[PDB]
Amino acid sequence: SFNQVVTALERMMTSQQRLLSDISHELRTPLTRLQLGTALLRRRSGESKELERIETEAQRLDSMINDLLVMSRNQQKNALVSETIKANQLWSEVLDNAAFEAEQMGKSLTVNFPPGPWPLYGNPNALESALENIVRNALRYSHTKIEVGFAVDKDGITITVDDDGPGVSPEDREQIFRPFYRGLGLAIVETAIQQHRGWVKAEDSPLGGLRLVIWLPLYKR
Amino acid sequence: AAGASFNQVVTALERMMTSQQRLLSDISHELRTPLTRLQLGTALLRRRSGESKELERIETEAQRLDSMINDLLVMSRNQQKNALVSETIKANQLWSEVLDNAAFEAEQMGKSLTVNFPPGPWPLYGNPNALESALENIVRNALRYSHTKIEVGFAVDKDGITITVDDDGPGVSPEDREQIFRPFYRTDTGLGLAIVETAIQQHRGWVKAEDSPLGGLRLVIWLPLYKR
Ligand SMILES: Nc1ncnc2c1ncn2[C@@H]1O[C@H](COP(=O)(O)OP(=O)(O)O)[C@@H](O)[C@H]1O
Repeated sequence: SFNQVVTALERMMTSQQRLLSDISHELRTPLTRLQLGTALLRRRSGESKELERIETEAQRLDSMINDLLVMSRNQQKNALVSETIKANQLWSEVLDNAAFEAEQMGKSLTVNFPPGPWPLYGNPNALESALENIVRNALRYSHTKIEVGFAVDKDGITITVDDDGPGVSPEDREQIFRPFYRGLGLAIVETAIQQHRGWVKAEDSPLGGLRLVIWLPLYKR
Repeated sequence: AAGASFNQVVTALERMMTSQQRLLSDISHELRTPLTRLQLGTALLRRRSGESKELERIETEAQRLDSMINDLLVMSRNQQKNALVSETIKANQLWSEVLDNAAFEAEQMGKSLTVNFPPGPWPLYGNPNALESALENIVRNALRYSHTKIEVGFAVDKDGITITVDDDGPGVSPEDREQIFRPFYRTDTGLGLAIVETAIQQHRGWVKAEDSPLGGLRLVIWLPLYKR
């Protein structure tokens, strides 16, 4: 029955993925026809700003569908692949690359309260890229400075990212999380952190901009 | 700790599923952004250059996609809530309520549902919510398209249960029989048989559409029995 349960859980998941790859094939059915259509028009007639725009909007859609497949598969990679990991070990490189990128922009990143050997359970690549996006995003709004701080209590780690940028109005605070924001978006992070039983909140930064608060629970055996 | 390690994995996959629920509804919301840009692009090209077989085709493929995005946005809301648990279950317990609500809905429409061959205490292993909503959609369908009557029949052998749903409605042409199972497919949301086909194939069973002796469409669900 251990095998029976394993085989059952595999089929729950493979069927979810089948349904998704079948929706994407059905969305691509007219999309490929559209792309074949522009291709024939491009050869028959000339190239134009309009035809260029139609062709790039077609790619933009196919890319989104392609992200939907991958990001779905990755959420499975994330639930099945997980381990006990220390706060300082996990995000040290993240903060080091980020410190260098600020130095290049002429800006200054400061880790006032550094992470310690604090137990976390979960996908390391997921949590690595979670803070990485918040930190890349804080390098955008910020005029000159960014500040990262780590806190720990009996319940969990609290990561706080602050910028001296323009920030966000009280109304827009709750509505700062949706994808394809033009890192990628900020809803990837919300999903990623809620996947690890944590939460994310946006606030007024004492620096003048926006304060991003990531909370994750500590790992207890 | 033998089952404590299972709960933890189940809870993880539960959170994994609800995160894939969100991701889908968010992609679908974002898909109308480039589509409108594409439609304003063809519109300007129609104005600049002339009208052509190509431009006509691109414009109709854009509509076809828009429709799908709408269907995807509706079947983003009302997601398949609280699934993922497989268990041993008896056929009669499983679909009793399904057939009872369905018998009442027919009575309201002035139509008549008949369970000629009822389900028995037959062993099944799998997600109950998945199998309940599988037949539920097939009967939802058969209630809508039928003119006056619907017939449900259960059969069992050493290999498995065979559920047959028949309606006196218009039915489907020989060509569209397999096509009605595809996502967004409609003969004229189209995600009904898409979901049923997945739910059955998941339980290593099968679904087929045929000519009904009642005059409409015959839907055949075959599931295997659970052996201890
Ligand atoms: N009982 C039926 N009789 C005739 N046509 C049917 C029947 N059931 C389904 N169809 C056709 O197959 C299509 C696909 O079915 P389905 O996936 O369940 O979509 P929907 O959610 O609109 O019912 C329907 O839109 C309809 O054209």
